[PDB]
Amino acid sequence: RRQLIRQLLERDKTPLAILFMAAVVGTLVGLAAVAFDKGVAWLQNQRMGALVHTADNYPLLLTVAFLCSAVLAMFGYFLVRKYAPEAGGAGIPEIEGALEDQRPVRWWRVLPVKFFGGLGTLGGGMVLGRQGPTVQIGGNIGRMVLDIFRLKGDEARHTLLATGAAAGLAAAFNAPLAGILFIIEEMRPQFRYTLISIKAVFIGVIMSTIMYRIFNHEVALIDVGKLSDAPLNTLWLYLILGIIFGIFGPIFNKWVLGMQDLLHRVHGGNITKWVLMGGAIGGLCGLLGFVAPATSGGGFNLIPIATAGNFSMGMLVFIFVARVITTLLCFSSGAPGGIFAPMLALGTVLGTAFGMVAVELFPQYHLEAGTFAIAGMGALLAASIRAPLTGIILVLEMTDNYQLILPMIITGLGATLLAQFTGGKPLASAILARTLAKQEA
Amino acid sequence: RRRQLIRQLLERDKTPLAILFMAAVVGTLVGLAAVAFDKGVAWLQNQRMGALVHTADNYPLLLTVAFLCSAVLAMFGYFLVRKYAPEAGGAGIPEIEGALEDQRPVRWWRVLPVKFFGGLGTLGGGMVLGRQGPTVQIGGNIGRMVLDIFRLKGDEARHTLLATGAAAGLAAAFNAPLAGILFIIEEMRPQFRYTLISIKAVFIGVIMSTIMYRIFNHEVALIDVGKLSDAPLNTLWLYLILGIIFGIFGPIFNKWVLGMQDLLHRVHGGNITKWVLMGGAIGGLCGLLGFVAPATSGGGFNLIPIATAGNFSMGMLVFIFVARVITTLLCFSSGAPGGIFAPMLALGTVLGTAFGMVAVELFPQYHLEAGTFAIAGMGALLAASIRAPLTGIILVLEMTDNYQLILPMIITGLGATLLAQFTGGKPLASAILARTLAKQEAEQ
Amino acid sequence: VRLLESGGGLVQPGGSLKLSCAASGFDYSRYWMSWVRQAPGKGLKWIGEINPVSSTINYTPSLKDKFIISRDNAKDTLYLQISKVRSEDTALYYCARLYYGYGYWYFDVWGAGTTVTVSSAKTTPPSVYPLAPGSAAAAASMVTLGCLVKGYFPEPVTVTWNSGSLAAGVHTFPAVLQAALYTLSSSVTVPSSSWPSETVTCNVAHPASSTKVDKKIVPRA
Amino acid sequence: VRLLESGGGLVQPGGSLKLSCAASGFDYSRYWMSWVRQAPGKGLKWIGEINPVSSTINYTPSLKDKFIISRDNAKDTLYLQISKVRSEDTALYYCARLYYGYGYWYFDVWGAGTTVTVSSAKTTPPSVYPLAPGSAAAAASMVTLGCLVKGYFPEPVTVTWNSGSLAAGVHTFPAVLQAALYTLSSSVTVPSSSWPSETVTCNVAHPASSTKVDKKIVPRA
Amino acid sequence: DIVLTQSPAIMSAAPGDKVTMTCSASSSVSYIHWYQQKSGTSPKRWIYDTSKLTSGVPVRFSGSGSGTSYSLTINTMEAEDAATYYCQQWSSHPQTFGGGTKLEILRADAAPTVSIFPPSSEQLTSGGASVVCFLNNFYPKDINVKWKIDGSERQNGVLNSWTDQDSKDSTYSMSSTLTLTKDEYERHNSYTCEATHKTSTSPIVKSFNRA
Amino acid sequence: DIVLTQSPAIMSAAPGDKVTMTCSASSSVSYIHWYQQKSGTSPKRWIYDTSKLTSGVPVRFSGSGSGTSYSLTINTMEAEDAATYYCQQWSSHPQTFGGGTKLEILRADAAPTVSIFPPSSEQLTSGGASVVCFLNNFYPKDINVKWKIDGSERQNGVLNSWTDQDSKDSTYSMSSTLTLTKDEYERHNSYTCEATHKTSTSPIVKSFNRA
Ligand SMILES: [Br-]
Ligand SMILES: [Br-]
Repeated sequence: RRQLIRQLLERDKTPLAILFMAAVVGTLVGLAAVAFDKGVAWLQNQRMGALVHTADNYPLLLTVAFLCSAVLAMFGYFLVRKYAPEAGGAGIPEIEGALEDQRPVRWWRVLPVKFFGGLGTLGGGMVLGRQGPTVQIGGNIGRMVLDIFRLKGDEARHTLLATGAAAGLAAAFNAPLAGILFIIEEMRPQFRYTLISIKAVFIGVIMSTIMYRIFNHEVALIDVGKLSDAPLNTLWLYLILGIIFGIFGPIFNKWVLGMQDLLHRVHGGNITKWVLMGGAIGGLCGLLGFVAPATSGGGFNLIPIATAGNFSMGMLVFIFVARVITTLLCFSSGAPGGIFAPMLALGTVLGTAFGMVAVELFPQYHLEAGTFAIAGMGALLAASIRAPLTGIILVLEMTDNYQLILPMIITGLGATLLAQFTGGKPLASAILARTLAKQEA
Repeated sequence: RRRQLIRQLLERDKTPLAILFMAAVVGTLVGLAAVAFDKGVAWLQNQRMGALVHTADNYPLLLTVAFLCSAVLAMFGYFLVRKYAPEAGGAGIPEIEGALEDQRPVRWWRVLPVKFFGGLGTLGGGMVLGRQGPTVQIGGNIGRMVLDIFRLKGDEARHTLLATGAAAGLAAAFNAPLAGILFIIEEMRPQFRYTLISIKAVFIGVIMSTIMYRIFNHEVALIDVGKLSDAPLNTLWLYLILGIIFGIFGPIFNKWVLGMQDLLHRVHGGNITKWVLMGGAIGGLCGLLGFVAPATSGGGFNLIPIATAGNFSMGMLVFIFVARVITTLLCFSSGAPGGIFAPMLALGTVLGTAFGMVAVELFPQYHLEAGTFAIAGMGALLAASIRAPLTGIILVLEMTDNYQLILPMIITGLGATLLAQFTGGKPLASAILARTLAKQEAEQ
Repeated sequence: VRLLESGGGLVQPGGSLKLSCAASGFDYSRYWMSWVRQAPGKGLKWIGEINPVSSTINYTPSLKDKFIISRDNAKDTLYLQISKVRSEDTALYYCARLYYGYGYWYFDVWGAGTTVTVSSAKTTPPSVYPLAPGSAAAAASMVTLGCLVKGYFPEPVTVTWNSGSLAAGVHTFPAVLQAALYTLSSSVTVPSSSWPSETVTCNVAHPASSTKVDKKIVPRA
Repeated sequence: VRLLESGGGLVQPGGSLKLSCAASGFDYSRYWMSWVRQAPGKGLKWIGEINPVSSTINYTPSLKDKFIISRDNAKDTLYLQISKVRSEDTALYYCARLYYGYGYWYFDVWGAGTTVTVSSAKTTPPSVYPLAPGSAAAAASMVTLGCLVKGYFPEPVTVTWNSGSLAAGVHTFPAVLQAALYTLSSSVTVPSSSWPSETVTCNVAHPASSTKVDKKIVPRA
Repeated sequence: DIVLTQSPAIMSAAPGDKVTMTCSASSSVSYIHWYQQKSGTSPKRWIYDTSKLTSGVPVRFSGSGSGTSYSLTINTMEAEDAATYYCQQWSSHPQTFGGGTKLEILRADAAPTVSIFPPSSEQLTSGGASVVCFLNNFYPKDINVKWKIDGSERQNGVLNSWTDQDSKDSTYSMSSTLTLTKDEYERHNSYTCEATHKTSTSPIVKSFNRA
Repeated sequence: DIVLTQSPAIMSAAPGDKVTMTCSASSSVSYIHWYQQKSGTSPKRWIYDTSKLTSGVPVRFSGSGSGTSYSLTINTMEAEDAATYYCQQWSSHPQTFGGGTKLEILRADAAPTVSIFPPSSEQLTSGGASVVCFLNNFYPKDINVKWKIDGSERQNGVLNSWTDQDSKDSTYSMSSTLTLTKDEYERHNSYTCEATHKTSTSPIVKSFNRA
């Protein structure tokens, strides 16, 4: 006990030097994330200046709108296998591990790999997000500096990492809170005390958020406007919606997992049987991105439209499955990109549907479909990646409907609760486990 | 070694159902609890008018009645503490914080009735204390109480049912579920070691109670400041300055709160009656102020909306500041049952609005709106005195709805702690446990 | 918060009338607007409701387009179109603002009213005649005046005095129908020392007829 | 999104005029509104600005209440009151909408703006005279016509041809002031084979004077 | 759709009395509402969610009920409570209102206040000739008017209309109006108006003569 | 009161040319703005924060500068760039605008077309007598008109007004109007109108005789 009293009087005392590094980490991640996103857009840009030019001969398009996506995906998968096997994937399970010391931060590889790689896969137009790409690229930017100034000590190693990571998740979704809340609900080596300095994360987060804000003002990622509130009697309806994501949460896990083995057979491990299967999936996506874009793309741009209700009950269901597939097939393929983003779109959609059914099933409740689209927007995020708090707050962070904060919790709790009593596990951790157990042996 | 890890990984987020089913009972009771406590406390502040209006003819008559009633009540308060639950007197947090480390005891069979009725006095009387902290503690006890009635054993179900009962309180209090959660994991949580607190159980407790609260408080919120303007990039630095200011003042307000409680101990040396008298005395004084400039007395909540609007003149603020800086300590340092959590919000709102006002005329090109900084600094004395930035930052956003000031609110609440660090200062929440945990021993 | 609905009036069977309801004193959006009609003597019957973005609109069990509720949030106005009208449609039409407590919605703030009379008749303005005491007026403490409003169709007429500025001591008897024409009188008792000396005016209004008249009650010269 | 400001006109020294600016196409609140005036020929000069809740209002270095900016968010309208006006106040008055980038505010969206002449002089309709080519008209490929609009006050006049239907080859010189009266001419070149043979009409309008005249350009006898 | 039927269709009780009105639902409802409607006014939200007085409703009023049967009560009703109360539900779409209950106040006697009025000069200028005759503020409502042209009976052309119990003084007022042709009128002189009410044995006459 | 002073007051350059205009501040500014103003229209926000083209501004345009001196540029200016650009700052209250710079489609010389007219018959029927004389489409703008009554000088009563550079052909047009009393006029015959422009050494005369 005497020890305790001593530690108490010594709380929240983190070394200034660290704190001054955090600020550099945060900053760079900033310019980093920005750049990556600017570039990726630029390529998706070119893939029109190509489609419009051949907007006369149809199969000509379909063809160009396949080649360009394939050529890029390949350039992507290639830059991965032959240079940074690790990068391929969301980018989180690694960062998650590095925090436990089981994996390595080969930043002198990962950075350029993941960065340029992604621009391919992403800019091409596959079903992957550019968020996770920044989480990882974040961590590495952290380490990189931790190595350039040699500062040593378990605290400055874990710290400068966790922020570079957190700083990423922030500049990504212009969502500082979630960024922080992430590093302390998920990322954080879950079964032991750690020397991660919250206060250092904060500074990192901020700084990059500013960097992001410097080059992205006036415009947000999701603009669904203020939706109605949710009256006490219609709460239960969101618990139902949870249990639904709760049983489907783990299922979408087996598949993502399984599907990556079954997709391994196709190339057995061959850089070229992979790199080819790559532009192949990729090109397919780029083709879809011009014959029903709601099946392809990051997914962000269809959330606003879905939450509005503009999709018919069917068109949704179609957009669901198509994406349920086009998501795995692109994510399970080990390509560089994140499954973090496209899960949002999946939720918005599955949710909006539940809204739509609810709407006509009880017209007395005077419901607005959208509200459940937001209720469930972060529900596949609290079943697949099982970090309710990071989820819940990431939505509120970028949809601004704090009047749905009670439902969003009551939905996100039902999420995990059934993702628990029905097998299921942190799809983020499961992967490290596989990849950490496939390591030794 | 990588063997173990891999195993633990495949076993994540698996909390026993029974626990999770207790969490829901804890959360519920805290709810009706918090509700009741707040209903009652209002009812007494109510009577204290049906007393003032009746004698609204003879002036000193009022002043007098508006002193006796507050004193009679404060006394009934202090009394119900010293002679029955020495622990209760205070915010209520440092104890809950300790019980989580196993150094203090959860004498709920005492604390509940004591803290509850006690507070009604002190609070209902109209002293400078909040009714939030009073619920945090009352929360924890409600947890334990059930943990003891169903005997379920195990360090997990002990720490869990406690942490929620606690969190469940802080939520039903500020109708703020998020913060309620974020609290139990940035502050309460035994800070220097892994713990078996089941986040997912907290969630269920928090929710349930928030519902209970919402059942009996709908249509109305605690703070309605409306949507303020946003804060343009070039005016960010201004909120860092405002932070540094709370940062140097953060710890100062700590010494005082601390010191003042010793200096105020001399007056009664430890005598239940030299205390119980000094009680109604401070209390009555508050009750008197609550009718000759209410902005110096009371919880402090009801003046935030007004302050944030800008309706107070630059002076009137400064006055409201100091007066409160005092009336707060004098009431909180006095070991009376009530929370220093709430009145710190008001202090912030105020000190912040001022900074706003100065800023406003200092640079009219930034097109500022004083209020924005009033919200910036609303949780700044909360990230310097109690040093829990995240719980603070989110508690505000939880009950003022201005997420367009989330960047500034951080940049302000960071400078808060940052200088509260490079200039001594420590978790005023923790320091007390320490004193109270070091005064326990070293006394033999 | 004012909910003022116009439009009502006289319509011949199988006709169509666009009732309007202008809102003021609150945010039109965020609000579910509805209509409920009260048939003379009978109770209220909910017609329809139209959510904010008008992405939802329901009506009672009534066929195809008997009713067509809509709203132009740009003018904070609620609308109602009744087509192929029939006698069952003659009633008082109110537009309410909808809200809720625990969640089981209620009709929050009901507007004024507007009346729709289905008939063949003709929208007939009214004639207003001043009812001053006789020449043998036993001018006591209080003096009772009043004005007669007769020969108008359909209901209703609104009678106020000195523009409402004189509300104590006022009466307005229910209109009586006779020969496809309505007739009612309005009583207004004032202090004698207050009348001849001042100006007692009775202001009648007949919406349908689209008329307004102010009869100045003058002693029987 | 439109910013339309009315009110301007003619005012005599020492007078007062309430300029109005009606906004549409965006949320009036959340927006800082301001006015800037451009003196004929000269540049722009900022007058004032009034925040949303009108809890702040600043003006340029001007005395007491030369200006009084206000706004009624209930009508999404920005106002401006100028009192004791003098010639220096004669200019085009624009009301802008205010926003910013990094934070150093800019005048976002402007409006056409109203003109304000401050003089002694008396308003006055204009006389319109047809300017047909002389008798020694060397009728070549193109024929230049035009009509003279003189002796009017105050600005402005609008000259079109054949009702605008003839817009290519049109000129309208700036009005010149002289002896408290304005005077301008309008040129319109058309194909010779197109003129005598057809009808070349010049339509002048002077809003202030409340007049409209159509002078038919006919060949000189 | 739910069939709400409010029990007493019409009821009367003397102020300071405890009155209670029922509202049964055909099926099952919850969180009923109540609207108050005084003569001449659109309904007013009184009680809601089965017992939440609205901001302003005197604490005199109280709501209650459950599932199949609900009620609304007034502990010591006041005269200003005269009106028609409507219970309504929306716990099942589509919402539905009750049949309504009309509250009437029982009070003490309060004899008329007649007023005879000679056909306006302007009405006469169009063959019409209406002899209005008011009867203001009396109680009970039972009152008998009777006309006498040149001292003789008359019932042809006579039209009466009572107002509804006043919300404040709880008295009634009724107008009687005899109509005639300018000529039919001009050929007579005495136009009396006789009112018979409980408050007196000898009727109240009030006439005027053209002469 | 930052004294912003835009350098070239007026300037001309042939399209596809690279043009640059300066904007110096008396003191120190940052994040200057630019507004484009074409004849007959209220200003339009062009560039801002010292180089952010506004949604729509051709990428032809570029902003720049720093603290004491800023500039705006057009890589290959087009004809539709003829207008007046106004730099404005608000990095120091109160905001302030520059003197403005007028851009003009520098062209090739154009001989002016001179058309003279006798006073309308209708104006003469009111003592007035205006002898209008146009000068259409010429360049540069420097041009000199001179009147000659019965072959003699005359400057009294003469009023001239130039139009602003045409948006399309980038030429100028200016009218000269000699006004006289119906009598003053009638007592003369020759009314010549002489125009002297760069496009020629010998002026362009254009007269008519009442006779
Ligand atoms: Br992603
Ligand atoms: Br508190």
